[PDB]
This record gives sequence, C-alpha cells and structure tokens, in this order.
Amino acid sequence: METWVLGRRDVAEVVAAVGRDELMRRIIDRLTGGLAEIGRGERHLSPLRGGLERSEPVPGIWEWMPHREPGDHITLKTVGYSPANPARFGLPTILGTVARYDDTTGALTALMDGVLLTALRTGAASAVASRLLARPDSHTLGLIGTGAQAVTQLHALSLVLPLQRALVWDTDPAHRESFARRAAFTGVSVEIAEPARIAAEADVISTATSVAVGQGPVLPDTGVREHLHINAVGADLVGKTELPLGLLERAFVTADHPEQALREGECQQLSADRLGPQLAHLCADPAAAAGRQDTLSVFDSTGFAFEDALAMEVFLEAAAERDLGIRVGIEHHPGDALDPYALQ
Amino acid sequence: METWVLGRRDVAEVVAAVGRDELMRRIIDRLTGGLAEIGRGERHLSPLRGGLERSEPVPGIWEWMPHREPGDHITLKTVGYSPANPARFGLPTILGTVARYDDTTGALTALMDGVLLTALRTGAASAVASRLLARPDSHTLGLIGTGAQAVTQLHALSLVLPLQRALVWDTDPAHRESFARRAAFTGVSVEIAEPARIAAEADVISTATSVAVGQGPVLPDTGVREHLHINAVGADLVGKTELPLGLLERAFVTADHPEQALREGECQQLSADRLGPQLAHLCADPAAAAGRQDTLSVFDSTGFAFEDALAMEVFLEAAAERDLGIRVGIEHHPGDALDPYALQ
Ligand SMILES: NC(=O)c1ccc[n+]([C@@H]2O[C@H](COP(=O)([O-])OP(=O)(O)OC[C@H]3O[C@@H](n4cnc5c(N)ncnc54)[C@H](O)[C@@H]3O)[C@@H](O)[C@H]2O)c1
Ligand SMILES: NC(=O)c1ccc[n+]([C@@H]2O[C@H](COP(=O)([O-])OP(=O)(O)OC[C@H]3O[C@@H](n4cnc5c(N)ncnc54)[C@H](O)[C@@H]3O)[C@@H](O)[C@H]2O)c1
Ligand SMILES: O=C(O)[C@@H]1CCCCN1
Ligand SMILES: O=C(O)[C@@H]1CCCCN1
Ligand code: NA
Ligand code: NA
Repeated sequence: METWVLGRRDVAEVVAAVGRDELMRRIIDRLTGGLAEIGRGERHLSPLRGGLERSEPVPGIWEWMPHREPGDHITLKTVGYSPANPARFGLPTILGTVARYDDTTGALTALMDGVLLTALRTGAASAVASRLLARPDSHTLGLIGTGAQAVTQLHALSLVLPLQRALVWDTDPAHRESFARRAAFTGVSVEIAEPARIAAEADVISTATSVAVGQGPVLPDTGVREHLHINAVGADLVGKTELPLGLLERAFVTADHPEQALREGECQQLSADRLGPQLAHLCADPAAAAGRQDTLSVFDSTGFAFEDALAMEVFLEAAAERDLGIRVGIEHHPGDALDPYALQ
Repeated sequence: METWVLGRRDVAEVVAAVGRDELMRRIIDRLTGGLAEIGRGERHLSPLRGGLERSEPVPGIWEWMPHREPGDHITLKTVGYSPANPARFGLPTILGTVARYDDTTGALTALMDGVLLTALRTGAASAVASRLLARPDSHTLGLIGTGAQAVTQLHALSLVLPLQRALVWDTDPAHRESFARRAAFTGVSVEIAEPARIAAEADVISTATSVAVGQGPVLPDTGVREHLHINAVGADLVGKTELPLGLLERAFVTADHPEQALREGECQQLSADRLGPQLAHLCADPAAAAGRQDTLSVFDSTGFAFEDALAMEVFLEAAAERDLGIRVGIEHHPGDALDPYALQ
C-alpha cells in the first residue's frame, strides 16, 4: 500500500484537460446531488470544524474539517486563512490540502492540493444557492472583495445565470483594478463601482472579503433591488461579518451548515429561531425556496467538509481515468504488524 | 516552495543511522524538557483532540491531533486505531501520519510517517513518568498487552530504569509468544506471566491493550507491591479502560492531558476533582513526584499532539543532517496570489 499523491502539477493537468467550465459544472452537479442526499436524510452534515487563531502578522486562523463516509473513507481538509499572504509573501490567503483515509484500516490513501479545490467548490456552492434564490434572468453581479474567491464566484455564477456584467469593489485599489484581467476568460464585463452603487444595481452579490473582526459591514445598509440574492462567502474568525444587520433582518437566510454559520457566518448576527431551512433541505425539497427569488435572500456560506470530500471525488475520478499522480510509501507498514522497529 | 516528505524508507534510514537507543534517548530528552516548559507556563497543552468512532470490522476510532508553536509551525497528527488490522490485513493497529505547517503562512512544509514516531514518543512518555514515579531501583517490568506499543514501552523503560526482567501477558497466545523476539534488542529477559502474577511481582507495569469498551480490567485488583507504578497506555474509544476502579481509587494519578484523560483515559472512572498535577507539572517540579515513588501511582496516558511535534523535530533534525527525504510540490501556489486558476 502506498499513498496516492496528486501534486500541484497533477491538479493543473486535470483542470487543463477537462477545462475550467466543465470541471466547475461537474462540481456544481455533484454538490447539488450530494446536498440533496443530506436533505433526504441519506447522508449527514459534517461535524463542526475546529481551528487555531493566529495573531501575526495579521489575525488569521488555521482550521481542520473532517467528513466521514461510514465504511468507505474519511476526508480531512486542513486550511489556513492568512490574509497578509498576498501582499507580504505572494502566497494566497487561503492555503490548504485535502487528505483521504481508508475507513476500514485508517490508512492514508490520497493527498492533494486544496487551494484550487477550495475555490472551485466555494464558487460551486454559491451557484447551487443562487440557482435556487436568484432571479433566473439575473444580469448584473456585484462583488465586494475581488481577491481569489471572487474569481470563482464570478465563474460559477456565470455558468448558472445569464450574467452580462459584474460591478466590483475592493478596499485595495490594486486588487480591484486587476480583477478584470483575472475575470476576462468568463466573458462577463467588469466595471469598478462603489459598494452603494453595487447595492443599488446588482441582481446578485457575493461578498468574499478579508475584512477584520468587527470592521463590517462591507456592503452599506441602503437601498437594494427587491429580488436581490446575496452569497455571504467571507468567513474565518469568530466575530467577522460582512452584511449590515438591518439587511439581514429583512432577508430570507439559508445557511450551508446552520451550527457552523451561527458560530462563524452571518448568522452570528441572528437569533437562531430566525434561520430559514438549510441549503441541503432546499436541494431536497424546493418548497421552502418557492417565491424567494423575488424577495431579499442571503446564502450564509461558511464551507463544510462534505463539499471538499465531494470536490475531491470529482478530482480523483478524473485523475484515476488519466493515471495521474504519484505513489509514495509514507506510512511505515512493518512486515511484523506488532513490531514498530521492523522497518521492513 | 515544496513539501519535504519523509517516507517509510527515510524513517527506516534514520533509525539505522542514529540507532534505536540513541533515537529513543533523544525523544525522551526532548519530551522531558518540553513537558517541563508546559509545567512552567512557557508552553501550553495542546487543544483537545477530535475523533470519529467506527464500528466495522471491530470498533475503532480515527483521530486528529493539532498542536501550535506560535510563530513557528503547526503540527497535525492524523491517526487510526483499528485493532483488527494485524489479524485481518497484516497492518499495524495504529496507523497515522504527521504534518507540519508554517504558522506564518499556513503552507504545508513537511509530512512523515506517524507509525514509528507514535510508538517512540508513547514509550518515551511512559519513561518520563516512570523515572519520576517509579522506584529508581525497579527491576521488574510488567506488560499487559504485548502488541506494538509494548515493544517501545519495554525499550524506553529499559533506558531509564535498571530493568532485569519483564513479565508479560496477552490474550492472544501468538502475540505473547513472539514478544521475546521483538524485545531481544533490549537485552531484558522476557517471561510470560498471567496478570495475577504480574500484579503481584512487578515494580512497574504498562498496560497497552486493544481491550474492547466495557471489557476491562486487564489487570486484577489483587495484591500489588506498595510502590507499584502503572503506565495506563491503552486509550481509544470512550468507555475503554484497563485498570480496576478499586486500585485507581487508591492511587496517586497523574494525566498527560487532563481533559483528554477524563474523556478517554482511566480518569473516565474518577471524578475530575480526584486527579493530581498533570505530568508536565511533575516534570517542572519533581519534588511532587519523589514522595510518591514508594506508594501506588498511575500515569494516565492518552497521547497528545505536543509529543508528536517534539518527536517529529527529532526526526527532521536527523533527516536533514543525512539529506534524507523527497520534495513534492503538493500545494498550489498560483503565480498570481489572487487568481486560483493561475496554475504555475
Ligand atoms: N465560505 C467558504 O466556503 C469559503 C471558502 C474559502 C474562503 N472563504 C473566505 O472568503 C474570504 C476571502 O477569501 P479570499 O481567498 O478571496 O481572500 P483574498 O485575500 O484573496 O481576497 C480578500 C479580498 O478582500 C479585500 N477586502 C478586505 N476588506 C475589505 C472590505 N471592507 N471591503 C472590500 N474588500 C475588502 C482584500 O483587499 C482582498 O482583496 C475569507 O474570509 C475566506 O476565509 C470562504
Ligand atoms: N497513550 C498513547 O499515547 C497511545 C499511543 C498509541 C497507542 N495507544 C493505545 O494503546 C493500545 C494498544 O495499541 P497497540 O498499537 O499496542 O495495539 P496492538 O493491536 O499492536 O496491541 C494490542 C494488544 O493487546 C492485546 N489485548 C487485547 N485485549 C487484551 C486483554 N484483555 N489483556 C491483554 N492483552 C490484550 C491484543 O491481543 C494485542 O496484542 C490501544 O488502545 C492504542 O489506541 C495509546
Ligand atoms: O471552508 C473553507 O475552506 C473556508 C476556509 C477559510 C475559513 C472559512 N472556511
Ligand atoms: O495519541 C495517539 O497517537 C493515540 C492514538 C490512538 C488513540 C489514543 N491516542
Ligand atoms: Na458567511
Ligand atoms: Na489511558
């Protein structure tokens, strides 16, 4: 037995061969079906993730997220949020890896990059929610925060909605000015616009910012379109929120993971009895979303491990089909199972 | 930047080049100083580990164990307990791996086998506790359970006590018959002995069994020597214990990690009020352990992530000096930190 390692090159080759659009569509479709299975009680929500706060160079967190498929495998994503990474080190804010363990033996069976996978499934989740809750003729996307997640927010939403333009804002002028180049492949025209203009004109908004704890909101409490749908994607430290309380109190709010969102999502601001049905329920039974496209709605997205396990399965199917990756004997399996020093 | 991977062949090379006695002594030395640092408030106990119980083929658990050295690195050990592994698959019961992440950026910097490392630091921890709590002239070690952990229990204790004899028992006859061969490198004469004889004759005992939940104790509450010290090393599922309650209630009890021991150790059987200072406090001030050398004492060992971080440092130091391991680009670091699709 050896661990199947998909390095950065192998992940790059899967995306290159399949294409960004088709790979995102596969993950959207797998996520939709998997969420529906949770909604029907055929699968379980993942347990609450855990994490470690880091104060330097700016406040961040490092988190672990398990998900078990009983009798088959266990997935663990480890992921850091380090929002000084881009300016200070040229590294992405979100840095992680995803591992798979055999449920019968405990053995580490596969290990892959989590940077691209995280961005893909985070965009995909917003696309699943926005298909349910945004107007199907939505034309104008608003983006607050134009870093890494904003790229796959725009990409995923452009595959499920007839987006013609994106109005975008970032507190860093360099980051908002560079977004049009990073977005060009989608064909969606990009225009920089202040948050009040985005609130007024967008049919759908994604907020995906590295705003600090207690420094929200990133979208002002002002006039929005009657049918606005917001993907609240930003999430890291307890106490970090992006939306104004007044808007949230007026909205139909669905969380990807209610217990997690009450701790780390926009639902931190809400009484727990104010939550709409969770996304998995909407996927299994759309009665709860019926009519909500035409009124204010918020998808409170925190991310949970089942989404990473599903996206990893999409990558592993593609990689297995193409015999990609390497095999590394990492775990020591002594020829005598009862002798740790039998370095066989 | 690439991940440094120490596979099975590299860990084997470290043992071959350093030697077993020297490697174990280095880990004992690091663990003793690191525990003293916790006992003096210069370092802190790892957070409570997390875990997922599994029921097939027999009840087992899979756990994740993080530890943070602020400003330096985060360590995470993922480890399975699957006690049917030896008989069904020729695999060790304990299967795991240890990862190191840069604390500043979150990047995965190192990954290695956890199977041998776990056995080494678990032996080392018993050696640290027994040096503090067993009579310095202890001649007879008892071992209940003669699987993987028992090998390093004997090895480590033989390096800190004047052991002349090991009395050993296992419910599987093939496992107790093979222990002497696995233990030969220690030079300590091994005798098979039933648990009642071990209880009556041993100066120090380690219990390290795969006993099922509710099927203890593995050592009878009979005559024990007045000065007996026990390392209660077995730990996995909630409800699993190895010692008789009446013996435990008469003992001075110290846990490696009090909150973990209350959940998964022999301290499950006791009130939280009933515990002594933890092992770290005894390392920092041995005057609290000296008096208890001549009375009944129990070290309640669950394992915690700091021990894995310290043992990993020993292996990385030795591996770097010998230029061992490989470099694998696992994490995706896009050419543009704000563009998840900018594959290198
Ligand atoms: N919900 C999920 O599943 C999920 C998954 C991944 C990341 N995230 C979260 O999304 C957020 C963004 O991640 P990223 O990878 O895009 O980070 P990033 O650093 O690439 O982008 C964040 C951007 O937000 C900008 N910003 C900071 N404060 C702002 C404000 N007040 N208004 C507008 N812009 C602001 C920054 O200048 C930066 O350009 C983080 O909180 C992250 O933890 C969530
Ligand atoms: N405290 C720690 O840090 C730490 C570290 C590693 C393992 N452990 C725990 O130690 C225990 C042993 O692990 P291992 O790797 O040696 O497993 P192993 O399967 O190699 O050995 C366990 C042995 O116990 C024997 N056994 C089962 N029931 C028994 C009984 N009633 N009396 C006597 N022997 C019995 C089995 O036949 C087997 O030989 C497990 O509970 C494991 O989770 C603890
Ligand atoms: O699910 C995730 O991967 C993100 C990482 C950053 C913190 C919020 N959750
Ligand atoms: O600390 C450890 O490595 C062990 C693994 C098995 C369960 C008990 N703790
Ligand atoms: Na959120
Ligand atoms: Na124990």
